[PDB]
Amino acid sequence: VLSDNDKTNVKATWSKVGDHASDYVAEALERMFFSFPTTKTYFPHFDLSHGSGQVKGHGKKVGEALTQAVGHLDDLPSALSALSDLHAHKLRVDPVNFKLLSHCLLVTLSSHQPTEFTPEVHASLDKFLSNVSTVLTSKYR
Amino acid sequence: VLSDNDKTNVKATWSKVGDHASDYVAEALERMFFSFPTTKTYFPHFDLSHGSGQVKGHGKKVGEALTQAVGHLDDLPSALSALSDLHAHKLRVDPVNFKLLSHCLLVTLSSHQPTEFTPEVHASLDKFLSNVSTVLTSKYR
Amino acid sequence: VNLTAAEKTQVANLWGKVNVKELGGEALSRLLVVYPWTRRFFEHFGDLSTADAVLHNAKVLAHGEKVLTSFGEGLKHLDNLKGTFSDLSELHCDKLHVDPQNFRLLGNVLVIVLARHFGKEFTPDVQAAYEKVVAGVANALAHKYH
Amino acid sequence: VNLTAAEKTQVANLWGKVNVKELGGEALSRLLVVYPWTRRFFEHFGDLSTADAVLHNAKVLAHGEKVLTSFGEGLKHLDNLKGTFSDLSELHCDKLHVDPQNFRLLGNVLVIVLARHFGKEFTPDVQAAYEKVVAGVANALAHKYH
Ligand code: HEM
Ligand code: HEM
Ligand code: HEM
Ligand code: HEM
Repeated sequence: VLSDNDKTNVKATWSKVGDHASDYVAEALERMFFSFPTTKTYFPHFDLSHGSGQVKGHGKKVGEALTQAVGHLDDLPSALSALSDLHAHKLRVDPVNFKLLSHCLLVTLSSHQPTEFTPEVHASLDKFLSNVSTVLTSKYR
Repeated sequence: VLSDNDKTNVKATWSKVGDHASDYVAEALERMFFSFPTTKTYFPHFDLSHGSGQVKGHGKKVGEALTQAVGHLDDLPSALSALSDLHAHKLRVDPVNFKLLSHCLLVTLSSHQPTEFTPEVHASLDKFLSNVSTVLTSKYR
Repeated sequence: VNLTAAEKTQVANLWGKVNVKELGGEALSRLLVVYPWTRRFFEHFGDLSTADAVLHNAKVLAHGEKVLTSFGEGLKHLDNLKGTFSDLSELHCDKLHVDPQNFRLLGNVLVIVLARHFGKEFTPDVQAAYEKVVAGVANALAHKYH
Repeated sequence: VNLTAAEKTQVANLWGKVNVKELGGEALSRLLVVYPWTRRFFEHFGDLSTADAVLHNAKVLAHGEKVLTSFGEGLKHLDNLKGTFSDLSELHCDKLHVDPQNFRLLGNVLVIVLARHFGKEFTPDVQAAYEKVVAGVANALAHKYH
């Protein structure tokens, strides 16, 4: 579980993202697909071009899951259990790809909220996204 | 925490290593220093040549810690807490290096106990060494 | 790759004793058992649902022989791994989009398999030579990503 | 590195607006804050005991300007990163023994720093170009390990 200081920073940052969560996560997914084209092969069923309704819809869902995580930092395994089964068992997502999406979430937050994105906030958000990624890949134990 | 099946495999394998633990870990450390010379810089105070008393002594200590871990699979954070502080806070060991030592432990076990080192035993031991490594680097949260 | 002359002969001597059918099936099946996400690339080989399914999969075992035969082509061309693996880099990067971290994992499993079969013969010095070789093969296969 | 012509001009245009003193201190200090084991290599720069110590360390901040100046030398020689970084690869690999994974982490932090300063200008297309560049610089700096 995240340290107290990191939990505080993550909840502060997420509160400042506010209603921009779905737009920012959709942008993070676009950044991942553009920068790391290997990741596109998990979404052959989507239109991945800019302005994609499927990517926008998906960003909203992923943003909702991250909002749930920020509310359940002490029980991420249970809060995310169905998503862990989806990503590790059904989809077999390569663990490297969670790093790529986490990096693109940090790029997106840094670009949109530069004053808020201090080195300490960066460190706490990196730890939050690592902990979410660890839970989503837990089947690989 | 490791799954039941993995705990069983790890305790079976460690029991078969038995009194060879100190010799096998010392060999794993030698394999790491020979194969991955970047790791030698954490031990400038040791003679790292073959037959080193310091490497042999160290292998015994690391083997003892692994034996403790195999006995405390449900509370690795507490069982290894002083070692976590040593490796992440005092020594600042790069997380990549735990992968290198874990791989060299698997090479050493596979070489010495080939019949015992099945694909399922390999998978369970890889997960055990990942979980020990995660606890030892937990300060990097 | 920069192998000493002593390491070049260690590498070539051990490889001369390798059963590429037995050890290549073993290496690829261990990759899919130990790092299960790699099964995503082989779903068209049939049942990969459990480790026991992977270990009995005739296509996975046959494919592993192809992979070790290709590693042996690397060993013959240590001065030109990039060219030796050019076509295969295009396949894995441009067609299959395998993340190149996985190439390192398969090299890890190959070293473990060699240790299992060679025992005391796979000394720390012989391992270190193979570690240089599998790093160079991985880097070469990743070239089309660079 | 293979940049399109459009990506070559995006990279060069953004770099023309970079304050290498401000962003280079920021990048190196963020590496040491976010990935604390990297402090091991800089212990001789004085107090690195806390993030606040890292962020106020005059030597860490000055050193970061050197690092970004060297990245800018890469940008001038995208066709020959290996040669441009040869000497620095020897230093980091042969003298300092920095694990090359860390080169990728510093590139990650540089992309984040560019995004912070350039905002809406650091579009997904401009990021993708920089991702190719920092991957190529990392691979080049790691060459003496190969
Ligand atoms: C922070 C990391 C992630 C989170 C929180 C996240 C969350 C989610 C959520 C909430 C869903 C929808 C689940 C449902 O409809 O029941 C989903 C689906 C999916 N995710 Fe992720 N995910 C993450 C990382 C990744 C990565 C790294 C990849 C691959 C590069 C990935 C690939 C997929 C795919 C292919 C689907 C199914 C998409 C569809 O058919 O609509 N996810 N994820
Ligand atoms: C499974 C992983 C590891 C375990 C279980 C382990 C365990 C231990 C133990 C038991 C000690 C002695 C502690 C004491 O004397 O109080 C120790 C010390 C030390 N370890 Fe590790 N370690 C691991 C990985 C690593 C790695 C990957 C490195 C660096 C490559 C490392 C570098 C060191 C160093 C430099 C010392 C102090 C040595 C001395 O001065 O005698 N350890 N470790
Ligand atoms: C890094 C060492 C590797 C070597 C030397 C290697 C070698 C080869 C070779 C020789 C082929 C057959 C080429 C042909 O028929 O034209 C092949 C195909 C393939 N490789 Fe690899 N490979 C490596 C790693 C991997 C990894 C790590 C993965 C996935 C996790 C992978 C996935 C595949 C797939 C999916 C095929 C095509 C299978 C099919 O025929 O449908 N390879 N590889
Ligand atoms: C990958 C991108 C990097 C670039 C372009 C880079 C660039 C440079 C440059 C230009 C120097 C000064 C060279 C000289 O004075 O001759 C240097 C020194 C150094 N670099 Fe890096 N570096 C990189 C990554 C890293 C990483 C990731 C680390 C450690 C985690 C590191 C640790 C050092 C150290 C310890 C020095 C010597 C400091 C001293 O003067 O005592 N470098 N680097």
